[PDB]
Amino acid sequence: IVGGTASVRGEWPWQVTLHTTSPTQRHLCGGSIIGNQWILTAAHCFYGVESPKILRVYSGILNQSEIKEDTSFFGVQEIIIHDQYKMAESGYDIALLKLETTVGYGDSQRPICLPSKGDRNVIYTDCWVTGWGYRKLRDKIQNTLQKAKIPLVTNEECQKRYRGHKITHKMICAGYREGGKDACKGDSGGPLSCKHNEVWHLVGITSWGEGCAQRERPGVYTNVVEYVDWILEKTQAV
Ligand SMILES: COC(=O)Nc1ccc(-c2ccnc([C@H](Cc3ccccc3)NC(=O)[C@H]3CC[C@H](CN)CC3)c2)cc1
Repeated sequence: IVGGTASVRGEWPWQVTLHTTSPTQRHLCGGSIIGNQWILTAAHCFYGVESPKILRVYSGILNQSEIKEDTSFFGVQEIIIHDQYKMAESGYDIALLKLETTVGYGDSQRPICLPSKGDRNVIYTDCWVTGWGYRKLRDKIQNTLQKAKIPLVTNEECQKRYRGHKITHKMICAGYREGGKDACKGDSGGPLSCKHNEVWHLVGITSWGEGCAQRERPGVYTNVVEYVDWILEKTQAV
């Protein structure tokens, strides 16, 4: 996160750090708890990931230094990538991780509500992007979870900023015209959380952008409302 500040412990209790064990253990992507055995994240996180066996989901983490070999984590039973996904820039950048065990909800770890289909018309004015990603183009993964408040931008405005790309209605953009605050490397897969009627909703999944916090280059996110039926298809399968 560029231009953000340290989060307080328990502030984003749906935020997870997805680690890979191959070749060595390191933070791979962000993710969000959406159900007791479900993590919603970005499909691009799994490029070259051959098996869910190398993955570890850590919930209730503020600092990456809390993670040692004796730290508990959730194993991943299954990686579900949207079957229309080709690359982040073309959309369908959404994946579900089915966990091997059940997340016990509490003050440090709980789910974020998905957006309502009826709420596709609501104007979100209090949106935050969170993650352990870089604070500048060439940096390193941060120890403390960062947060930044970012305004949502219309798709017409986002399309003007991305000449040569196709910004679809299954994408949502967020950023300041002058830049300064944005997601950066290592934040991908994490949430874009918006507060509406005292309830936080998972509005976006951090996906892609041209650089980090550049003027007239907003962060591009998977527009979660457009995938509610796909999430329910996968999580409520009989
Ligand atoms: C010690 O562990 C350690 O260093 N981990 C670690 C370090 C660096 C990265 C990283 C590097 C470069 N790109 C990314 C991802 C894409 C990806 C995801 C997973 C694997 C490979 C690529 N893309 C982004 O985050 C975007 C989001 C939207 C933004 C909008 N302005 C622009 C940047 C991550 C990940 C983990």
